[PDB]
Amino acid sequence: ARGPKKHLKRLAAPSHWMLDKLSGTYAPRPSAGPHKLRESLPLVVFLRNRLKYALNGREVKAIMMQQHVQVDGKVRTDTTYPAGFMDVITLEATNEHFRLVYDVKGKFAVHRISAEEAAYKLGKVKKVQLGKKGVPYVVTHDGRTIRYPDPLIRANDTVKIDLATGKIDDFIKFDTGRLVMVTGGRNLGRVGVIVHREKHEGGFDLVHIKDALENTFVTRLSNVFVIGTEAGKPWVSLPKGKGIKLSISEERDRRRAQQ
Amino acid sequence: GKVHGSLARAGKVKSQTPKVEKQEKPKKPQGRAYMRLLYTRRFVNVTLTNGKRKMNPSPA
Amino acid sequence: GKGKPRGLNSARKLRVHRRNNRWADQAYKARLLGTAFKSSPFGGSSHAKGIVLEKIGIESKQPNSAIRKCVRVQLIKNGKKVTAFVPNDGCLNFVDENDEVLLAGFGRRGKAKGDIPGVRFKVVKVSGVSLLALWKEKKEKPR
Amino acid sequence: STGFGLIYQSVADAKRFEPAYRLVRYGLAEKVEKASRQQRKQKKNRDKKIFGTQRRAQKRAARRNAD
Amino acid sequence: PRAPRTYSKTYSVPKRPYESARLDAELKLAGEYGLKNKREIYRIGFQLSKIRRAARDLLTRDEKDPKRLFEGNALIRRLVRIGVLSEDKMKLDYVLALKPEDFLERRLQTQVFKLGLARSIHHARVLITQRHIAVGKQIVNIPSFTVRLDSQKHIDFAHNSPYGGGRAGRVKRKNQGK
RNA sequence: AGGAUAGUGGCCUACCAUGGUUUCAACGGGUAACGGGGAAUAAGGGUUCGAUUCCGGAGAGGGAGCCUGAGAAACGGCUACCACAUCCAAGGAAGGCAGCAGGCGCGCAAAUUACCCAAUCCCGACACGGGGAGGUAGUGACAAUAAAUAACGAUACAGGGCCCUUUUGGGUCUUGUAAUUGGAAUGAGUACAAUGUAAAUACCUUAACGAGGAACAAUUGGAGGGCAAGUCUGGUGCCAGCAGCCGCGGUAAUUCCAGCUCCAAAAGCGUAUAUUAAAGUUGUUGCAGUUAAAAAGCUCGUAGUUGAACCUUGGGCUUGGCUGG
Ligand SMILES: [Mg+2]
Ligand SMILES: [Mg+2]
Ligand SMILES: [Mg+2]
Ligand SMILES: [Mg+2]
Ligand SMILES: [Mg+2]
Ligand SMILES: [Mg+2]
Ligand SMILES: [Mg+2]
Ligand SMILES: [Mg+2]
Ligand SMILES: [Mg+2]
Ligand SMILES: [Mg+2]
Ligand SMILES: [Mg+2]
Ligand SMILES: [Mg+2]
Ligand SMILES: [Mg+2]
Ligand SMILES: [Mg+2]
Ligand SMILES: [Mg+2]
Ligand SMILES: [Mg+2]
Ligand SMILES: [Mg+2]
Ligand SMILES: [Mg+2]
Ligand SMILES: [Mg+2]
Ligand SMILES: [Mg+2]
Ligand SMILES: [Mg+2]
Ligand SMILES: [Mg+2]
Ligand SMILES: [Mg+2]
Ligand SMILES: [Mg+2]
Ligand SMILES: [Mg+2]
Ligand SMILES: [Mg+2]
Ligand SMILES: [Mg+2]
Ligand SMILES: [Mg+2]
Ligand SMILES: [Mg+2]
Ligand SMILES: [Mg+2]
Ligand SMILES: [Mg+2]
Ligand SMILES: [Mg+2]
Ligand SMILES: [Mg+2]
Ligand SMILES: [Mg+2]
Ligand SMILES: [Mg+2]
Ligand SMILES: [Mg+2]
Ligand SMILES: [Mg+2]
Ligand SMILES: [Mg+2]
Ligand SMILES: [Mg+2]
Ligand SMILES: [Mg+2]
Ligand SMILES: [Mg+2]
Ligand SMILES: [Mg+2]
Ligand SMILES: [Mg+2]
Ligand SMILES: [Mg+2]
Ligand SMILES: [Mg+2]
Ligand SMILES: [Mg+2]
Ligand SMILES: [Mg+2]
Ligand SMILES: [Mg+2]
Ligand SMILES: [Mg+2]
Repeated sequence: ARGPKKHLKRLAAPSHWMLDKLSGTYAPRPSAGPHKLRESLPLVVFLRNRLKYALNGREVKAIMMQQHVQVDGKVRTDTTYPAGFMDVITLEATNEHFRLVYDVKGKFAVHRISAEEAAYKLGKVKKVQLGKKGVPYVVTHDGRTIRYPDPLIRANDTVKIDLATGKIDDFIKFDTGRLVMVTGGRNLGRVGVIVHREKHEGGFDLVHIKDALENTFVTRLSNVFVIGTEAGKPWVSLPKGKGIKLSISEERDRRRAQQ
Repeated sequence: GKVHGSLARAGKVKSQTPKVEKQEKPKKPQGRAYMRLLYTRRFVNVTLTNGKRKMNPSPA
Repeated sequence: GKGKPRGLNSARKLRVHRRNNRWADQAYKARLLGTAFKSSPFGGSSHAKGIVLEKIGIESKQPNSAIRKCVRVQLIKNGKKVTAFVPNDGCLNFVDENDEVLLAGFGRRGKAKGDIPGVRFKVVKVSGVSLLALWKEKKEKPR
Repeated sequence: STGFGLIYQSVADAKRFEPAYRLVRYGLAEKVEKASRQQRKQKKNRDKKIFGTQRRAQKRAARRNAD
Repeated sequence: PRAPRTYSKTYSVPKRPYESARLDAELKLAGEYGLKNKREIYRIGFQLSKIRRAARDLLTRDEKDPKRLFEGNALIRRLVRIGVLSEDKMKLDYVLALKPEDFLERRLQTQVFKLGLARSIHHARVLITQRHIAVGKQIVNIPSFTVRLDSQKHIDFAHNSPYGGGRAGRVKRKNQGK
């Protein structure tokens, strides 16, 4: 079509943004960045639709042009910057630190974290290979390139990023029993431990995950993010709900008792 | 089939119909009021002739 | 065995046989052959404008005896000539030669109605003014 | 009635982070006076036909019309 | 362009236009509830016709089915909430037994007349349309406003109405002011 | 094997084989054919539609060829030809609304040459500029929602309802009639004003004004049947006309033209065309083929469709989760 698209129709935007139909014709098209278009959250949506700090798109640009917003310890002024899973957003004017972790309803939760926890992040290792001059490197889920990794680190593992120097503190090998959050599919946001990894050469490997309520679901390996060395030991603070999916009848019962 | 004929008699009956003006009668009620009028007329003051019920009885 | 195949793998025979036999439905033939597009004087439209050629009058069919007062109209869109009935007592006097009339069908969907022979259309408007408005003296003909 | 309200820490802060039309409502600013959109667009397209300075363009156009 | 805005029809007409049994039943039913026209009767029948369709689908499912339990209880609860269904008939078999007069009982027009605030049902509609009746602290001028059970006790004259402690109306002010 | 491409590849070339598709419908023709998400109708099964708010594709009068660039065979870029077509001082020059608005033509068929970047977003060197993208208003009975056009009294007069009662005569409370009588209530409209908005309009609130024939006056179709509602009155007299169909009209026409009355739906109602259900009149569910339409004159026969029965059963032992009670 003669070139890249630059617009995003409101109806064609990712559904987890929870945008309303009648507010306009278009939706924010996320810029190119560390995270994929379909799996990101532009900062305009976060500052106006989620926190409701800004009343409109003019105000979110005013906020970011005064150098308030930092992503992963660096000031960002791109209103459509594609923030994604495990990214850290810092607003030192409000003294708030957020981490983008999926909640069990499939959306990006407003998950506040402590300043101590905001000093690092986790990244899923996509590939390990040798660069020029024979230097090995690791590519994380947010496009980071870390040189000289621990030689035991392989793909589908999770590394702990120092997030100020970009180095690896330590890692978690992908194996049975590791704590996992699902980052894709209809089981998105659920948290459990690996029960069984089912291999399919030439196809898609499937992972069996057990919920804290001993509910079992299956999802693709590309949607699996290792977040802990074992059950009940996540390396980052989980959002409210701890990633356990309840049925609608259970949710109705819980809501009745709460109110 | 054969098609032809004199056109001189077009509008014959309507032209020679004697013009009669409408008597300036009371307006009928509109909307909910008209439904109220019809309901009573058919279920409150019934005008049946011992099983012979007519909406528009001609004078006879 | 009811004279038609019943096997679970005989869907092609069933599909082709039904497809062949819907051609016996004349309603179906006209939709796919496009006969309204090709043969109908209106070309498939509901209405069509035209110019009045002459006032003539059509004798009714038996056992009725009357002069159905019609006009000869040449359609603007394709130049075809059709006969159109002029409804109501005396509305032929509202229609003159070389007037622009809006036509519509008689409602029998391509067949003649009643005792009127060979007429499938009726006059709706003349000179851009409704014939009913002229008949009830709601409007006057612009002339 | 229901509405929305903002309170700034100072008038200076308010004048910086406010839309122009609200300051005009409160009398804190003057409505900017500009030509209509038709005039601005027509003038922009008229200037598109001139390469270089306007002074050079009108002097050269003037030279052609020896009148 | 902008996303389309959804809309739908809220009634359906009978298949046979002329039927003395249905015409007499409708007029008898319109006269009892002071309805403006037959469309207000078609509207109740339309939404009741689709209530039955929803109930039939759940009734074909096995008992203790998750969808039947969740949506069936919610539909019953909603019907109990507006006072159409009695508290002792929450079985989804009495839902099929509902009748249009059950729905017309819960209209604002019916409740104003039945609470004694009006002389007749036709006085109720004009009182509603003329901004005299308030539910809670909110003026409601829609006769078809369906009264909830918890809103039933809060139907009274508007606080700014001549009949409910407000000032005298336009007509009285012109007479007593001369 | 090479060339070319960003790259695979008969994509192209050289040399060489004779292959490739097809009754499981190739190839060709038609399409009043852009595909899909979806729309109408729908017991089920279905039938019809999808130019059009989103996604993908294609095009910028018709072809073809290119420059720049990461990206275009781009057309609000160029080059050339064809068809249209503009100015000219006659030497020459300049074009592309299937962008917005608007005009002509075409037609049964579709709105303003309006305001603005305030919202939604996009572009740029960018906190600032630009955006007929977009938003706002205008026209707008395309469709959709809610919903006025009156309500209540008082008397009169009648009937029922009761009661004082045998009826009689009354007291008296529920309806119906009132050119038979009132005082209340309100928004349509208008309006200070505030709100609304970029600025307005409108909406929403709200002073003052704003309803008796409350002329602030509801219409569209019908009244033989189908199909609800006239054997009323006048006119015409196989004429005029009505009539989807059956039929009506020749001097009291239940059908025409009118008046009265009545019926149906109502801010909507009628007509034309298409389509769906009704249609078990396309039938897989689920039609018919002696005589209503319909078994090839008779056998053979390829593809197609369809094809007898049969191979670990029974028994025993423990065994969990649930469902009466
Ligand atoms: Mg990246
Ligand atoms: Mg990053
Ligand atoms: Mg058909
Ligand atoms: Mg006949
Ligand atoms: Mg005309
Ligand atoms: Mg310039
Ligand atoms: Mg310039
Ligand atoms: Mg009746
Ligand atoms: Mg090769
Ligand atoms: Mg190649
Ligand atoms: Mg086409
Ligand atoms: Mg199509
Ligand atoms: Mg069906
Ligand atoms: Mg479509
Ligand atoms: Mg389409
Ligand atoms: Mg077309
Ligand atoms: Mg459309
Ligand atoms: Mg498109
Ligand atoms: Mg193109
Ligand atoms: Mg064109
Ligand atoms: Mg373009
Ligand atoms: Mg081109
Ligand atoms: Mg153009
Ligand atoms: Mg245009
Ligand atoms: Mg139109
Ligand atoms: Mg126009
Ligand atoms: Mg608007
Ligand atoms: Mg009116
Ligand atoms: Mg007004
Ligand atoms: Mg006004
Ligand atoms: Mg203002
Ligand atoms: Mg009428
Ligand atoms: Mg008549
Ligand atoms: Mg009848
Ligand atoms: Mg019939
Ligand atoms: Mg006579
Ligand atoms: Mg007579
Ligand atoms: Mg007579
Ligand atoms: Mg009769
Ligand atoms: Mg008739
Ligand atoms: Mg009605
Ligand atoms: Mg059926
Ligand atoms: Mg047939
Ligand atoms: Mg048969
Ligand atoms: Mg048959
Ligand atoms: Mg025979
Ligand atoms: Mg034989
Ligand atoms: Mg043969
Ligand atoms: Mg077998």
